[PDB]
Amino acid sequence: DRFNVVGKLISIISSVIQNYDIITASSLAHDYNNSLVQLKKFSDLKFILQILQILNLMILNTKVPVDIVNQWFLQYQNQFVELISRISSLFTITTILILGLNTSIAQFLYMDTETFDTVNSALENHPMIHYSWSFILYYRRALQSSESFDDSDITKFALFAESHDVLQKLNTLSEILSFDPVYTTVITVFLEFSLNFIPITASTSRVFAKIISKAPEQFIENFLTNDTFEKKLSIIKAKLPLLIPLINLALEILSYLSASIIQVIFEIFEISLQRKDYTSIVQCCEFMTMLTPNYLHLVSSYLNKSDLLDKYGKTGLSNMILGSVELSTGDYTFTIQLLKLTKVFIRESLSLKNIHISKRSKIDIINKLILHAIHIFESYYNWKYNNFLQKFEIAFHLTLIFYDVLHDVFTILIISSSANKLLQLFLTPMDSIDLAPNTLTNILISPL
Amino acid sequence: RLTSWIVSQIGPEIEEKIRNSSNEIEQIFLYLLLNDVVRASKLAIESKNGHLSVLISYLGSNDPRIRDLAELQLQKWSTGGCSIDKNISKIYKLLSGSPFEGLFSLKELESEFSWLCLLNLTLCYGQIDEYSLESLVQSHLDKFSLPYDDPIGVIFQLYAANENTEKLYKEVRQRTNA
Amino acid sequence: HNELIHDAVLDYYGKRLATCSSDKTIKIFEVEGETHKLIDTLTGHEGPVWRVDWAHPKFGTILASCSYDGKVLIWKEENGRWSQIAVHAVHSASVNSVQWAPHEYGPLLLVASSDGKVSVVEFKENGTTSPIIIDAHAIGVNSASWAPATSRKFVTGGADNLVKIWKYNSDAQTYVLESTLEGHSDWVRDVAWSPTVLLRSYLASVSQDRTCIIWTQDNEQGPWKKTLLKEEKFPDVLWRASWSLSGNVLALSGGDNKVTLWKENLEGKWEPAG
Amino acid sequence: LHPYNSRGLFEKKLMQDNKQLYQIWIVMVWLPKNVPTSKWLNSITSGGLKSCDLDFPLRENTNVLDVKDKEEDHIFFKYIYELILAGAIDEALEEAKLSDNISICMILCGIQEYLNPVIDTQIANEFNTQQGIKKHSLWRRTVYSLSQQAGLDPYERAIYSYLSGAIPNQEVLQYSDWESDLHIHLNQILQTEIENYLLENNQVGTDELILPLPSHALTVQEVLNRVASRHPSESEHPIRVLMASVILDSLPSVIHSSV
Repeated sequence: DRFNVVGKLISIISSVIQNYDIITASSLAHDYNNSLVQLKKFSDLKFILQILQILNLMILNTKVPVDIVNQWFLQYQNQFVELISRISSLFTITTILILGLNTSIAQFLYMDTETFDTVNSALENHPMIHYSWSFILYYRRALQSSESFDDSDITKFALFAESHDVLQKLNTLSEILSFDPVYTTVITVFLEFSLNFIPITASTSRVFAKIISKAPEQFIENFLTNDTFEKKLSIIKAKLPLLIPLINLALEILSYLSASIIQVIFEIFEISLQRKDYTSIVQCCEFMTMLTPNYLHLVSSYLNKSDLLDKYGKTGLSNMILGSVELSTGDYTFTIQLLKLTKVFIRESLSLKNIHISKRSKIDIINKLILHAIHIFESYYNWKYNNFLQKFEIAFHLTLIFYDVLHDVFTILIISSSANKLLQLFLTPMDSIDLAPNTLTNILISPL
Repeated sequence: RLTSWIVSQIGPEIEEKIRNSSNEIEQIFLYLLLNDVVRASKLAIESKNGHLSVLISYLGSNDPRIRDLAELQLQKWSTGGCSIDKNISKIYKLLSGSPFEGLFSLKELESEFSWLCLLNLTLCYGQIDEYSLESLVQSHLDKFSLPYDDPIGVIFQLYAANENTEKLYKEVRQRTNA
Repeated sequence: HNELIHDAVLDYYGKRLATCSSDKTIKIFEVEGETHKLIDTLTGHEGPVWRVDWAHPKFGTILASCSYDGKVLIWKEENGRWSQIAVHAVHSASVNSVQWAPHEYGPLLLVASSDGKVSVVEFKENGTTSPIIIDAHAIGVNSASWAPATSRKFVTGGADNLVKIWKYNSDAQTYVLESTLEGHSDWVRDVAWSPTVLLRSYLASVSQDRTCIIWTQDNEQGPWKKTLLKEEKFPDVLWRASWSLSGNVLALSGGDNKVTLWKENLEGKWEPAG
Repeated sequence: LHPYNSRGLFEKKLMQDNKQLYQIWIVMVWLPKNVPTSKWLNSITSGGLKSCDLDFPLRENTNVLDVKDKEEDHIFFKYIYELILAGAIDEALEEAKLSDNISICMILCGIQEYLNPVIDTQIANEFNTQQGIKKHSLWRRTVYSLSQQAGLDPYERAIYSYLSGAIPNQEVLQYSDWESDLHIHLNQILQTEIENYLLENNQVGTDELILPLPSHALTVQEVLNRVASRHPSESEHPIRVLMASVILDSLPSVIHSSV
């Protein structure tokens, strides 16, 4: 049973908008606890999220009737409300993700035409006018390209999405929600059309760079079973992942690529030390995780003194010559790359992996980084992120590296000669957390 | 003495834009550039903004708790709706303790105002000598390139490079003959 | 002008009167009988003047004056001469109501305008006008009478045709929509709450449909009950409505000059009376 | 201690070198919600918003943003009025921060005087950075303009009275009794007289106000005769009369009236 949410969506998306404190009663009293009258209004907001999940897989659902699908012109007047941010934000995403992909669509809502005719009459009112609307219509003219063919309206919407409200203000925000990641599945399945016929958005440069980094089922649901379109899928992918809408919407092996792919991109980051076009750095050094499990067999050579992460022959964590060159992303999420890389180090020295270098090395690579007490700990990121979803994954990988050796033996061992080096930092309060919760007495205002 | 100097020499460019048509908050920001605090509060008061005028009368002073709140509030804006004012954003850049070293860097006042208009912002609302001078003016060279061609420019530069003056002195003696 | 007079309302003393017209002024003509006496002609307006009201006296006598242009001029005698001590011009369109709060409540003038707005003028600590903007009717709010005690309360009359009752709460800071009425089908002229000296308020919510629908509350906790003054369309269209301070007697003048002293009798019949 | 100080060491020496003011301060001081934060979405969409801040609320209507945090400016401020006579203001800071305020909570960091390793020498060692406001007197006369601001409804400002010495604005009352009067009373007795003391030590000038300073010294016993005539509902409690007399510091006089 998934078809019975028909009315449950339009309710819930309305009640989070303008509609907050609402009384008919008057002269309300004051002081007791000084009650709980306030409190329950925050419960309301929590709840509005819980309902709307089902709209993040509403392409696994049946036809939505002509009635509510009609009203987008006295339901278009709150702009789809584009942390109480995210809570609001849902409605743009849900109503977009009504149309995903799996190969399901066929009309030659999304089965009906009375829908599009009735809606269209009242339109020209933006990239929410056009998001999920002109997309079903791109297929609706793509199967009419041996028929009469209508484009007139469809281009006009295409042009109109280029005015006022931007389209990027959507593909960024999708990511910035993450309560359950069914929200970040709206992308990497809808991005095929956004380059295909709309005049090419330069600013994808920014956004899609973040999206190629990893993706194992989630963002890659949208092809390899599809054939629905004749444009932008795996019809053009069978041929080296490097069109040029090929890398703006779409995703042993080591040496079959390119001596290895590993040996290639060694020096390619040693170039960068003052460089710009941050796009590169947040999709390449962050795609270091699709080969970093179970292997360090050739990576090790470079890692000894990388310009990813080093302190034994580089100043800072080799990203204060790539953190003081910028204030932007590619320092921030670079430093997150440092942390993810580090737990993948300890994670394979709880136990052996194979063809792969020695366990003793996989701790000494961290022991380079042992340089932080001085003031390398203080440098690590600039200005404070004080929003309560992230900057909390910054010392949650540093904190567990005296739990994975002093209380976590999984090979019989673990500690042998490693204690000598270990104890330079991990056996001395910093790694044992005497200053981890004290960076976080105004950055975390929360569980207090 | 030094900030009197910084303030004196941005005298005409700020007074020119006082005369000219301006945002209400663009006038409060410009008063603050000639280092006037009470006047800036009084214009805040006139816009019916009392809570704002509290914020203008922290300035002349920073303290550590307001930075974290100012940062938290600029970030609330980003993940918030649309439409912001720029100068309101500038008032929070003062409050963040961090005029350039916060999440936004001011390049709207090196195309309208001087690099000297920038040096006023570090030394007055980029912490008030909890750091040494020398390191403040050096971090501020690195951020913004202070000419090698202005003579008052090179003064700053060899107060910044106090540490190993000789090298940067030979080089700029070829580039400043005024 | 004084020949297409649109208001003439007294203070609570009944000794002061202010008459306005299409004169673009407020000719102050106080009551000395059917002789009245000029004290000053107040020029400040452009265009036709609709409503004035003196203050209820506990905060002076202070004459508001609303008019075509956008303007409500707070006039006050200060040392035997006048001075417009504030301006309350937050409207663009025709300003159609000014009515002070009664001196059972504090200083709260009620401005209404057909731009869409009600404005609850908050007198600050130099007499400095500051309204909170509210909407009642979104075609325009053509009128706004107060509800005194027969917390704070008033009523506004529709250009949407609704007569919305507005009731103050101090845990949301504004006038909560209490109820919404409608037996009307062309626009409301004047919404006149009765100042009965006991639990009872009728509301002759005067309409352009050639009908006046008297909503009745037999006692205040009795509901609003639809009755009509008479149960036919009147020949002509109906003007200003008042209710007495003691007796609750209706008084309206018609287009053909329908004199109205028709108070609700035992039998529930709007019955001709003295 | 002596030689040259900010305003921080003045205040310490004040309390040092008298002990009837120090006790007066101790009397007034002696006697949970879950809020996800964020705003500014819903505001631009219906109408205007145009700049993000809670100073948009103060250019016009206080209905312009979300109105379930218009809720919070009444309610969590009521919690704050119980807190300030349970002592502290940094307690009240931590609750202001859950009130969905994050720039109106800067006003409770404003209440700090300048504590610095640049201008104090025995407060240069429990701090190694700058703290508070060194324009604390222009802060005091500007948070005192809000105590009278008539756009501000009483459920915001009553703590802004109290931050500059408490005028009795009726929502610093929550207990309304003999001792609830007296706390807010005694708050103003110390808050007039610190500016006077700081005119000796010269932290008051003519660039240090927007409103002329109350340099009248206030008397304890006479404001108790105000309190006594106000509450003959606490003249029936002789213990509440015993309470009064130790802050008077006139123990034989009460003990001779009770035999």
